[PDB]
Amino acid sequence: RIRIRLKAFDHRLIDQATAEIVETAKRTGAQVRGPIPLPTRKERFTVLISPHVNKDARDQYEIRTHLRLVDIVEPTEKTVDALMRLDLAAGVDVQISL
Amino acid sequence: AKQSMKAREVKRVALADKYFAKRAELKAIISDVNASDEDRWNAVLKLQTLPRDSSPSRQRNRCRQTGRPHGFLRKFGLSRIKVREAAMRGEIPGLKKASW
Amino acid sequence: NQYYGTGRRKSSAARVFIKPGNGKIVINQRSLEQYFGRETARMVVRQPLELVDMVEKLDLYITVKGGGISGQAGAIRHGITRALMEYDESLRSELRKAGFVTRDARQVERKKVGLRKARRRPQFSKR
Amino acid sequence: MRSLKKGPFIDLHLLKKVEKAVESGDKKPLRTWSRRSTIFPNMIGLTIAVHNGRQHVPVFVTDEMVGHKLGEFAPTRTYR
Amino acid sequence: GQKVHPNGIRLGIVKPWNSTWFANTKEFADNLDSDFKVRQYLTKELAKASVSRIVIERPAKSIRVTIHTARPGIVIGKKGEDVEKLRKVVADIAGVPAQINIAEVRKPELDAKLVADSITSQLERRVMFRRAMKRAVQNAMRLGAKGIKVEVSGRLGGAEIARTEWYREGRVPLHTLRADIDYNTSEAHTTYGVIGVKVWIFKGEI
Amino acid sequence: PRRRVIGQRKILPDPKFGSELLAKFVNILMVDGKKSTAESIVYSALETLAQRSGKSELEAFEVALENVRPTVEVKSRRVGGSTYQVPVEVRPVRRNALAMRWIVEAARKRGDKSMALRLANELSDAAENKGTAVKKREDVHRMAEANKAFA
RNA sequence: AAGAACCUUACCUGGUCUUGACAUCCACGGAAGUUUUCAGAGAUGAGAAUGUGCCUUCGGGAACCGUGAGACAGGUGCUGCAUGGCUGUCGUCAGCUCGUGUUGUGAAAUGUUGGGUUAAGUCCCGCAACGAGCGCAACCCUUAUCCUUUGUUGCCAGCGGUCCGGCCGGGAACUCAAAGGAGACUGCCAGUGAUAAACUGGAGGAAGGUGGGGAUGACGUCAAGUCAUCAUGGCCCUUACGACCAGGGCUACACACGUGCUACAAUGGCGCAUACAAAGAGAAGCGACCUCGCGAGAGCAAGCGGACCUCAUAAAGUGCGUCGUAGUCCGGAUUGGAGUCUGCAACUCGACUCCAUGAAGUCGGAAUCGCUAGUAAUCGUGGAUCAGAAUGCCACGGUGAAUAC
Ligand SMILES: [Mg+2]
Ligand SMILES: [Mg+2]
Ligand SMILES: [Mg+2]
Ligand SMILES: [Mg+2]
Ligand SMILES: [Mg+2]
Ligand SMILES: [Mg+2]
Ligand SMILES: [Mg+2]
Ligand SMILES: [Mg+2]
Ligand SMILES: [Mg+2]
Ligand SMILES: [Mg+2]
Ligand SMILES: [Mg+2]
Ligand SMILES: [Mg+2]
Ligand SMILES: [Mg+2]
Ligand SMILES: [Mg+2]
Repeated sequence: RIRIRLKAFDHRLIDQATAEIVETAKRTGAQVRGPIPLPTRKERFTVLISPHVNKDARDQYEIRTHLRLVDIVEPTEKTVDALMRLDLAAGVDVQISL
Repeated sequence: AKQSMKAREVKRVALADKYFAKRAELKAIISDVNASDEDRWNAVLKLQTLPRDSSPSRQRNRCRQTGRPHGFLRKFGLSRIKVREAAMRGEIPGLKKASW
Repeated sequence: NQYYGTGRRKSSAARVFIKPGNGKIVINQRSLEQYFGRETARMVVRQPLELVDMVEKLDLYITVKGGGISGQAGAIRHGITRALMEYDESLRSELRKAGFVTRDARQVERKKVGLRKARRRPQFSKR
Repeated sequence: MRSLKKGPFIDLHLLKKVEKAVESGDKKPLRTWSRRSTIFPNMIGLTIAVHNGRQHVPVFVTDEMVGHKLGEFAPTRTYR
Repeated sequence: GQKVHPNGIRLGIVKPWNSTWFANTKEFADNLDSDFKVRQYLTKELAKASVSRIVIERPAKSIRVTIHTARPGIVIGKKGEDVEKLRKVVADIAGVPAQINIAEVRKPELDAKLVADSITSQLERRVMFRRAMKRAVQNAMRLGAKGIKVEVSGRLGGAEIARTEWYREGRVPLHTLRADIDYNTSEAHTTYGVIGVKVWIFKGEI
Repeated sequence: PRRRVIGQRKILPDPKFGSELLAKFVNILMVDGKKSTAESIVYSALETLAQRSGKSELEAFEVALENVRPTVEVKSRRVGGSTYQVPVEVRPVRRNALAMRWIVEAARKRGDKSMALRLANELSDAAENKGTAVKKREDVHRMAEANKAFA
């Protein structure tokens, strides 16, 4: 009944947060759906390499945005109390929709 | 880049949020099919009385570290050269070299 | 009950179910004749079946997603050979002897910076 | 103003200036730096002077010149 | 000219990132700006503290700046009487509540930024660059390293024509991606012009 | 090339007759990489070739090809102030794929209305040993005799 | 230059300012902020009504202005032949060197040459050389197959209800999504080979000899390019070469060159009907639905910061009909009129739509360019820049060759 979707710039870091969230859900006792990997978004940029001419020589960059979703289904009164500020990770977005 | 030009951008920013976040009715509200008397003709005439600094039309959107007018990138806010100088060093998170 | 094969030719992934019975083929809730129309797209589907001469023995249920005309038609030829791979076992050597088992991994390649299309450079004039 | 939905355009400074002229009719040529303004039928018979970039040239108004913008009658670049 | 940033091609392979925070497309160009304004001040304020690397992260609207240095006592001082003075202005610069903690680099001669820092301070102080860059190669290697290469270019010694001189000792593989190579650069604004300094230090291969 | 010798690719047979020789013909005739219309012309001209003269459709093709295959062709080598064209026998694999190129190119200069009508007319001409394709084949043969003193 | 109508603009004309449009100081007096009027092309000039942020400074300091004087600010001004930093290039070519030893009086040489082999100083054997480093290869990304885990906003093999729309219960099998593993190593067999490196083939395999592509560019050359991204040594203007504003120019046209789009048609034009994609973007943003308008588009206006909402109907193709080789139902320039949308503002100088007109062009002299396989050719979609404005740039897929003696 509440969806937690996690966004990060590296897969290994996003796994650290999704691993505890099911553990906390397992600590609630049961009834976790399991993290599901949504499709990844990748923005590719192409900036020129020189301060001047030689336009034909460029550099291509890319930023990825890995995605997860756990889909908490049973909202215990102790689930809501315990699921605030327990991500233990910096640089990971959190979004909870009721 | 020529600090004179950098001062223009913030003078045009200051007069952009000052007026055209509130004085937008003349160009948006009084433009459509409504009372067609001189009040619309007043709206057209009164829109020029405001200083020349309109919201979109006079913002060059230059770089934040050098003020380079060209090669801008809206996402990072730097030019095409400072992005590679705020570099692959690691200043920009999650931005690596692409190979597909 | 059913036997299965995938097929993945050129960005078009199929899925084929082979049913013993008579000879009738339905693909993506349409008949074989009307879905393709191209004579090179309704025989390439048939090519694995005619080689083993079952043709009139198998009932096929098929769903194909993505790709184009010959990409999907080639993908089905792959899946059918993979479907035949499952519920008979001694048939591999003959089936592989005529292809149909190699995935044919040939995809469209990059555009590449500095190149006009994908490998074609722009016209180069010395002076 | 390049649409009937918006209406024909003239600058405020020019609009008030021409209003004073017709109040007393034809007078000394009117010097103006406006070239983006249409020509209204209220200033027929005047000799307004547009500025092409270096000098003010007097353009004589006529009934025929009533839909053309002011700058049309001042060649901005010279040639032969 | 024909070489890529060795610290940059290895951003996702072995070398880490110097900024680890997330932000959607709306809050990126201004998160980056506040990153640059913090880095600009901290380098200038800690000029003689031999600061190596500044890594900035922003957990939940709260900037956390971690400074790496080989002289931690200079930075914090007597029971942190100055680190708070640094924190009290980072929030001003960034607009968010900060927490600056310090990590000590116990190899001041084995860091790329520190080595390139020391041998450009020397040039500004007018020591002959052959003595400067022959020292750094030996001092790093006798302290334990599998390779080092130091490169100095510019108007060396007041010569009217620019020249590049590089000393490489040991084994420094640049094409091998997995190698753990530390690279950095600095400058020297001498009375004659500008002198550039680069240094590669190769320590591990995994 | 100069270093790597290599074989040839595998050609899928045509969907109406199952002959690789006509499978190459739809490939040679095709422009812009659209086999759909390329094969549409070939069978259309092949059908009207069978009814007009000769028997079958895959047989009237092979009879026509016999009158456009060149036995000997001239290759030119540069020696001095000019070049001498030295004749050399042509291997069979090149011979088939060369006659077909002559047939199509000569059938793109016909004055008929559509390519379907042109291709069949030239193919029928070949079996009757006339046309513009067999015109080229005789010329390539004639040049060999002229320069056979340079063999 | 990843996008000059004003802006950008660094240029020109004209109108103006000076410790200044931008920063740190000293003193004086004011909370700042708000509305509006007059003169002006505008900068500005002259105002008229409106106002209070911490106390132990409360009598002034800290935020914001006005003024003064002096320190100084400012320069897209000169030298890329004084420099850093960053690039092109020979060149993805297989080379460029060192320590010790030996030879030569010596510059130097040997190692690096020689027999094969390799894409490669790659590898083996010889040899006054023995070793080492920077290069090659490998480590990296993507793609080709399989296995394990999860099943929303993705999927539907088997079940029931169907307004046969995954639509609904429902399932974790299938395509797919993204995490982790298995796989390819001349691994196995025959032959050639100096019994060696390796080579030619054979089996299995999704993949066979670095499987396809990308990233990666050694010592150095051109005192190659950039003082206009930026910084910096000198030189110079400093009531000016600094700064502000309105208009114009960067779009000028007897001509010449380069890179491209459209064509010159019948393997095509037009009309009707209808299949199949991939990747990507979105908050002063993407904008369904319905109505209106011949159309660009206008109105109300859901949904979505997103595997669901929008962009977004893909096109070449297929089926039917007509045009029968004509400057033509090919071609679409040019021009007259009528409009829509951004935008203070569309004349100089925007895009697009409606009606009419219909130019050169009927396969292009010498000469010259690209391409070896999902390649050339051909057809469409997306993105960056961006209020508006690409036939360019960057990226995706569909159809898909000929030839290598
Ligand atoms: Mg997206
Ligand atoms: Mg603009
Ligand atoms: Mg393509
Ligand atoms: Mg490079
Ligand atoms: Mg130079
Ligand atoms: Mg030069
Ligand atoms: Mg120059
Ligand atoms: Mg030598
Ligand atoms: Mg080697
Ligand atoms: Mg390599
Ligand atoms: Mg101006
Ligand atoms: Mg220009
Ligand atoms: Mg003509
Ligand atoms: Mg645009």
